[PDB]
Amino acid sequence: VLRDNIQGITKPAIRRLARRGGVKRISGLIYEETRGVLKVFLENVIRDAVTYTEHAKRKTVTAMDVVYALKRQGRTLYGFGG
Amino acid sequence: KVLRDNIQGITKPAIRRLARRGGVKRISGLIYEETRGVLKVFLENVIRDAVTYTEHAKRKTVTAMDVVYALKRQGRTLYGFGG
Amino acid sequence: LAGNAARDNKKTRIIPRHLQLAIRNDEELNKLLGRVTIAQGGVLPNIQAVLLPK
Amino acid sequence: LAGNAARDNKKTRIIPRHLQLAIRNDEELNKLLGRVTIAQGGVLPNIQAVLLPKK
Amino acid sequence: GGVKKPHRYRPGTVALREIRRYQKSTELLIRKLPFQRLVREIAQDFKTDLRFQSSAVMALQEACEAYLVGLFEDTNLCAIHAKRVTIMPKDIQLARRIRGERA
Amino acid sequence: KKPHRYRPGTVALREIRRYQKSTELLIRKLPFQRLVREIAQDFKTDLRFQSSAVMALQEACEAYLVGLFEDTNLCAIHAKRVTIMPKDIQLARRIRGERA
Amino acid sequence: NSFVNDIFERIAGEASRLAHYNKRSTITSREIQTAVRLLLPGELAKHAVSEGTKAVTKYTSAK
Amino acid sequence: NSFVNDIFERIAGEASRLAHYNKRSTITSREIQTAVRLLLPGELAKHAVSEGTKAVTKYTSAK
DNA sequence: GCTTTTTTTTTTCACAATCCCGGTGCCGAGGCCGCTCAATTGGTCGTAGACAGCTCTAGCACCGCTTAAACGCACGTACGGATTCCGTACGTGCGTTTAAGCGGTGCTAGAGCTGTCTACGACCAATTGAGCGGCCTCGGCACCGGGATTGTGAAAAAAAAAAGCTGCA
DNA sequence: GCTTTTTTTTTTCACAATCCCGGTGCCGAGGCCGCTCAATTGGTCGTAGACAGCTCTAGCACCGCTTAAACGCACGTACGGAATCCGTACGTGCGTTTAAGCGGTGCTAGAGCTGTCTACGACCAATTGAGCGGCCTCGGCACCGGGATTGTGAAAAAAAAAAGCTGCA
Ligand SMILES: [Ca+2]
Ligand SMILES: [Ca+2]
Ligand SMILES: [Ca+2]
Ligand SMILES: [Ca+2]
Ligand SMILES: [Ca+2]
Ligand SMILES: [Ca+2]
Ligand SMILES: [Ca+2]
Ligand SMILES: [Ca+2]
Ligand SMILES: [Ca+2]
Ligand SMILES: [Ca+2]
Ligand SMILES: [Ca+2]
Ligand SMILES: [Ca+2]
Ligand SMILES: [Ca+2]
Ligand SMILES: [Ca+2]
Ligand SMILES: [Ca+2]
Ligand SMILES: [Ca+2]
Ligand SMILES: [Ca+2]
Ligand SMILES: [Ca+2]
Ligand SMILES: [Cl-]
Ligand SMILES: [Cl-]
Ligand SMILES: [K+]
Ligand SMILES: [K+]
Ligand SMILES: [K+]
Repeated sequence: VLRDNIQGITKPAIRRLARRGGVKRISGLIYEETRGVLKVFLENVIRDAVTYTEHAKRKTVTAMDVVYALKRQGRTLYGFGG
Repeated sequence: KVLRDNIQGITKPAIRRLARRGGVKRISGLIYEETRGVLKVFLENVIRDAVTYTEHAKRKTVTAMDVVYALKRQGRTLYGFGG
Repeated sequence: LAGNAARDNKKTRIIPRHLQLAIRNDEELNKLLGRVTIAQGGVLPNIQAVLLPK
Repeated sequence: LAGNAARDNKKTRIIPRHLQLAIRNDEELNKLLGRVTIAQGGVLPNIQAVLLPKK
Repeated sequence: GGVKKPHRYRPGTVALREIRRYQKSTELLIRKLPFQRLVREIAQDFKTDLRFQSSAVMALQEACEAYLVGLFEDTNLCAIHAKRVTIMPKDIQLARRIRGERA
Repeated sequence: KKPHRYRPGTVALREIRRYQKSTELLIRKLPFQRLVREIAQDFKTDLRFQSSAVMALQEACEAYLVGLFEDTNLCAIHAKRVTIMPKDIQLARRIRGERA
Repeated sequence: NSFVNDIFERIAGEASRLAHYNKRSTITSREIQTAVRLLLPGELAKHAVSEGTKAVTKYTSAK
Repeated sequence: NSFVNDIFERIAGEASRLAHYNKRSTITSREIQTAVRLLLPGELAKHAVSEGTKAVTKYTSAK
């Protein structure tokens, strides 16, 4: 079961996120659409993170690899060694 | 030394032309005045930074490069006037 | 501002949420950090009018 | 890609429009210059389907 | 009606023609002098007795028209998204809000 | 004859208020972690992750989606709906310059 | 800590560019000040300029 | 000319960071390459890396 | 107008969510202590840039003519938006199932630090050719006028799908 | 099937707009020239970082309990969206008015370059105290239970606007 861990992003988790963004009523077609978007997000961020890892010659991805990736993507993050 | 609300020189037809290039087919009357406000804010922001670059360089003349540096700052990079 | 948000929650110590409340409720700090994510901050309580019961 | 856009428009010399058509019609160049304005470039011919005459 | 003989085009036909015209061309669509006065006028609010390179005014106009032409594209989508063909101030306002230009 | 039932939308609003009030992560940690490692596979094999790299990624993702939902919501309301649909998300991401 | 580093990098980066654009080898208190006007919103910039000006003045008097 | 200067600044700047993040005083061809991978889209990066590698190889052999 | 019904209205009751008491226990904020370093001090030396002084680029103002564009109104169609209405996609709540989260243990990859040594890059002085500005030319390309072609819109003429009618199986 | 109609076709004609050509003329792309300054050559000197070698961090695997969260299913309400319908806001086209655009001239602020000179910042060695890691402590804060209270909405019961109907004249 699950070569697609993307399904482990449950309908409920997606509803919760949507709640915190003030969404009240949610089309059935959203949960699969959201997974589509979340993947592209992580694809782009992890790609750059892993490039920072390879360049440092490491086999371990660090919080700083992610922080540097997110900043490059215009999604600056505070609290993980900025 | 004239001011005299030159924003009205941004005519209805000129705004209609810009909307046409943007693919817009039908335009509410309220747009024209709403656009003029938007255009003003845009220029205030770009020109405020251009002029900052001018004052820092100790000049009395705004250069293309002041604008090009101003636009780049405002995440609106412009090609074909230097830099 | 964060220390004020902390006292309003009857808390001695600032946590990321007090920093988030401080920043998002200040028009200018919000602009300065308009493209920054504060880890463990959540969002300002806000519900669109059309969604409310009346 | 600009040279080709000039050739299509029966022109010898590349102008800003040829660069714009070149860049905006290429998925990848378009992404690389997604936040760049090309002076005297204009926009790609694009009329949303809903706006055309129905029949 | 009938042989009025202007051959009055239906509302939206000339509009479409103007769209094809202006999407074909790259020439600036605001009149140069009016725009140049407006630039000088707004610049007075920041500093007095300022001079402008002619290329500095042309760079501001290229920048402006590109920004408005692009905001109109996004505005048009917001109008269509609400099953309208007519752009309205709330369209522009939604575009600018989503763009993060406005709170 | 039947004790209490809430009308559609009432619990929704109840959840909105609860989650807008909290800051804890709203995706379960392990499922998220596997997805991260699964996606990493495609770029380089036998990769290790600091726990704070995975926690950084989840914070950034959750923040991104909450924010996208805010924009999606407004698009729904703009078309005079209360129900967010894919085209709402699509329009938000189009105007945000994330998507062609 | 992130916040300080973030704004440090922004001001220092703009300052770097100010100097570069004007063919200067030195970042002075004047490049920092311009950087700040450009980077901070209205009120914040005024107070920030005010505090920076006050700190330099105090320092130069106390050298 | 604007295009060349743009991508010069982007690549160089990313390289500046890569060397800084890894406590390196020196920008090498490895920093440029990693910058290119981060900055250019899929197919463009591949060609670019290919043409960059070729040119270094051909330079080093030509001394 | 009558009876009959749906729609909206209020009233009355149920149920979370919060706030005020009571308390406990865990773990990380906080602060102290050696003591690693980087900040400070006082010195030299070199050059960045402040300033004055001069050149001359290009930015500003002005005028008057032509004509393209802006303006304002007349007119009507197609658009926006309100209202109505129907089907079911979603939200709610329940019982059942699943695996996350926790706290612990056991193993070791690989992060990360030190010490050594030399390949490589900064710096310099001398050399010189690539790329600069300045200048001249001549062919692309902007603009024009004329004719060919393409698309639009209105009415009329045909083709089709729809409506009320009517008998026989 | 039959007429007998509306709805959708198609066809035919006038007309405006756009497209495509060759002709013409202007000016900037293009290339040549001569001088210059930045790239190259060959030289020294120092240290950045490649590498080996060792430490021990923290990342991974695994295990076994306890739920909280996920799952799926029934059930129905309120929402999305189709259809209808009406008023006028907006697009089109025309005549009238305006001022941009053009090409040209005249005047000089000030952009930008040069030469001079010294205040200021880089660099360095000696000194030493701020701030680092490590370590221990003790109170904040997460969590808990027991009530009272007030938000947040859901029925239920009546009131009202709406919709049926009908027999009259
Ligand atoms: Ca403030
Ligand atoms: Ca207590
Ligand atoms: Ca605990
Ligand atoms: Ca304490
Ligand atoms: Ca000691
Ligand atoms: Ca020591
Ligand atoms: Ca000193
Ligand atoms: Ca003329
Ligand atoms: Ca190793
Ligand atoms: Ca070392
Ligand atoms: Ca030559
Ligand atoms: Ca040349
Ligand atoms: Ca030629
Ligand atoms: Ca050498
Ligand atoms: Ca001067
Ligand atoms: Ca101390
Ligand atoms: Ca400490
Ligand atoms: Ca409780
Ligand atoms: Cl509006
Ligand atoms: Cl959709
Ligand atoms: K000048
Ligand atoms: K480790
Ligand atoms: K000086």
